[PDB]
Amino acid sequence: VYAWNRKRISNCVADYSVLYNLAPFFTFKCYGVSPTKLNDLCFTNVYADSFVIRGDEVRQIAPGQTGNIADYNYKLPDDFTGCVIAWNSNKLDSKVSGN
Amino acid sequence: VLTQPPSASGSPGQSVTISCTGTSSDFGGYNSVSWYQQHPGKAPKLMIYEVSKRPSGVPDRFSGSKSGNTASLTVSGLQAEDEADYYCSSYAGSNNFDVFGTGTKVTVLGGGGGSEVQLVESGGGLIQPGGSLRLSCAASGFTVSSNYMSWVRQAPGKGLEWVSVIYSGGSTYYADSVKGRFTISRDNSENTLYLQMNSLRAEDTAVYYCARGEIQPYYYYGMDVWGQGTTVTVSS
Amino acid sequence: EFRVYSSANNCTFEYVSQPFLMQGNFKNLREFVFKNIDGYFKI
Amino acid sequence: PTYGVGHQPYRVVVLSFELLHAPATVCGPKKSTNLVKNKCVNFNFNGLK
Amino acid sequence: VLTQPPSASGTPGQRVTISCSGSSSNIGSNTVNWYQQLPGTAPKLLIYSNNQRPSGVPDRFSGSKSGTSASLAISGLQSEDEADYYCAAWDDSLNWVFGGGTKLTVLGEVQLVESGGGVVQPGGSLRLSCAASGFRFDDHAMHWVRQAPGKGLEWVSVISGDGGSTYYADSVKGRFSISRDDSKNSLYLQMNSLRTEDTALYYCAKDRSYGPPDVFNYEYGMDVWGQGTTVTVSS
Repeated sequence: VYAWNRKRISNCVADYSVLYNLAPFFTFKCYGVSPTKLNDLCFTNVYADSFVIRGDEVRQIAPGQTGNIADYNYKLPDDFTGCVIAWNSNKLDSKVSGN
Repeated sequence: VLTQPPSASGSPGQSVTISCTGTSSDFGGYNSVSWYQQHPGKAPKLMIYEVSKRPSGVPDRFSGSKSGNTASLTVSGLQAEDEADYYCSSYAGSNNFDVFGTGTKVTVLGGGGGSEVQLVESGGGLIQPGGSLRLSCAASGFTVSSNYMSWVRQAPGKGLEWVSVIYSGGSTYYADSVKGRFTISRDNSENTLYLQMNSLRAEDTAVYYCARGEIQPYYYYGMDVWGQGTTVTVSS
Repeated sequence: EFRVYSSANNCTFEYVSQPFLMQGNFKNLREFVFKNIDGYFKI
Repeated sequence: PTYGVGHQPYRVVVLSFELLHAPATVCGPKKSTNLVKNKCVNFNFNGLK
Repeated sequence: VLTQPPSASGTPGQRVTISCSGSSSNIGSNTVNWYQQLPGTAPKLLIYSNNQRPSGVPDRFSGSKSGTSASLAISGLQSEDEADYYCAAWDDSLNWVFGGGTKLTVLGEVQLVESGGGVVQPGGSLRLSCAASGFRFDDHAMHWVRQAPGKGLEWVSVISGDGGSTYYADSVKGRFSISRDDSKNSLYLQMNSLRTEDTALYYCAKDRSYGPPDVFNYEYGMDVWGQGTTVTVSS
């Protein structure tokens, strides 16, 4: 959350329908438009920003909200037209050795 | 709502080993269960914050291991003369107040923070029901504008509960008891930080405590310093 | 080599095209017309 | 690993969009069609309606 | 609001297609859930998230979300598939809209039992109890899905597994109080302002998510139902 990627992806056919079968996601809320109509909207470049938070903090990621992570590590203004895709990864990112 | 024994007086200092059950989980996230020793008169004093690594204080109370689903604070062999109340903290979920427990009478016998930073209050004697009274905890030592402080009230007989939590500069969360009728307003960033009553509902008669550190997400903060409270004494 | 530039930043665009854009008296004359169209560079 | 849901590692990824004064690149899936024989039909080849 | 065929038909051997139409505010931004209920017994989950199926549900059912509507398909139906089909969707206005039911008739282990019904005096009411047996109540959310005798189903209230923010319906808001306790698996729902229009079963539905079904718009579902009591106030 303090060092999150800012992948600037462009020059491709963004097929959001494929993302519904890549990984078992648990959240596909898109604030901007509908995913069906998103496949017909052109864009210059998409900024992919990924991080890892707890479950009870997933609700804190919103276009404008207070919280321990919402305003201290990553904040979204009231113009975010993307999605808040998130998923649990408690299969390979948790070992009993000291995290 | 937690589960704590009403009282504990049999076998003083030999098999007391008070704890706080009623968790039925793994203490949420960060396993930090604190223990507060509320004493009549002066403000309470911190005893232990984690399961181990007791702070600078009495060394005859340690080994607060988490057995089953409750932190069993080993208190045996401490002493045989004390009149206070032990409160445990748990349920570290996000935005969940009332993390304290019920009143546990741990008096082993029954019968038989001052100059650290600062200790000031407003002295609300004979508070008129309603209006707007401001209470401050001006600290000439630690910064009253950068650390994470809190406000906790307690009434005669009833236990403590989270009443106000304020972060560094971007959070003004209120407890579920007020549900909106309480508005926190920060004073000058270099003088003090006060509160506001905002038309109480005859339920704010409890005495207040402005703590320099959080309760459930408690951090070391060098030392835990509290301050004496004042009686509201509403006349509704 | 890397002697052309001396620093880097957030490059907002990069093309990965593979094909390069390039006798006694038989030389080679090559010309390239460029414009300043806002849409494309028109190489 | 021996915990419950709610305090587990959850990977959250956002995809911010932007539309500046530059030609767009990531439009989306270009749904094509088949090839019909000689017949009076509509054509939308590369936008040529 | 969701549009669904009230009572369709079909012939054995071939396949049918039950559809559920909805606006982009509920279906276009979330996932449709298809529930199957046999006449007489408690309902059960059929299709969740429109892509996966429970372990008990075989491959005889399939669902698609092409566009803003959901489409069901039952390849090779039989007499055992004669049940009621309900569509459910969480709208972005903090509500859970259910379907009406599809009479697809063709003429050729943890218990979640709850109780606390009984006829009472109109105006007031009593508490609604619920219980289970070792199912990790802290890591699961609970719903109140009542069903009137002969009518369809509708969502009343929902409490998350954390025990914090809970949601109520558009008609039961304010006069209802849902909460839990630190004791064994239980759920306390107190009702107020009884208007005699509450003759239903009040299914104490078990879920699989942790938080409220407003942030997790792709994992929210509903686990095995439970035998509910028949509360008939009848004024």
